[PDB]
Amino acid sequence: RKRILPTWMLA
Amino acid sequence: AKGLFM
Amino acid sequence: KSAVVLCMDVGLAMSHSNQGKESPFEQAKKVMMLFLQRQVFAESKDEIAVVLYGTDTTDNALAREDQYENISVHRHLMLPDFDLLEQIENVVEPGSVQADFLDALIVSMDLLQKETLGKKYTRLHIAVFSDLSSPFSVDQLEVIIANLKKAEITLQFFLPFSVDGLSDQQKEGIEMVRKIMFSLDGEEGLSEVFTFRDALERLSIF
Repeated sequence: RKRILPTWMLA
Repeated sequence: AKGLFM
Repeated sequence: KSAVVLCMDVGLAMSHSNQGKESPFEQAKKVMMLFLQRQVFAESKDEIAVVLYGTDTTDNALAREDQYENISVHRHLMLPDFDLLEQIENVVEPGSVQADFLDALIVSMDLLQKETLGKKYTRLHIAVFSDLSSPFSVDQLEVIIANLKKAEITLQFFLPFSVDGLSDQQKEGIEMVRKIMFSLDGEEGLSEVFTFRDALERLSIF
């Protein structure tokens, strides 16, 4: 299943 | 020791 | 001061008993209760948060359509109090569903990252209580681990069994947990997976 992480976890 | 036992 | 998030599984299966044994929901509760009151009566400066996954209600910041469902924030990051003890002791009840524990882990990581800005904390920790009998998606797992390392968030798991009558999903959860913990600290990381019985014993000495 697709998951959308918070933006801060993508820095 | 660490965590809850900290 | 340290920040600790108690990530408790409150899924349907947590209420299942075997041979008259205490349900893991009760076992996890006893561990959480013993830890909390130990922090309260000790005047500890550590702030505690409580996240629940498996609740019939969804109440978290990241909740969206098919995203972080059945995950509820019971207590935000702050000092533990007698109200929290009453809540954990008699208010928190098990749910009828099974939530993704990795979604719960993310919520706990987001709760710390958002509610720890500026404030100086010596340690960030997340303690997970679960029987691992809930399905979960592994999407972007490597990102979750990297953020745990980048954010210096240690991790602990507390289970109703040792790593050895388990269900298929439970066996799948074991491997995922061991995979996560080994990537974080190797052998020392594997030793951070305890049983409710063992943890209760350690929390009764000084």
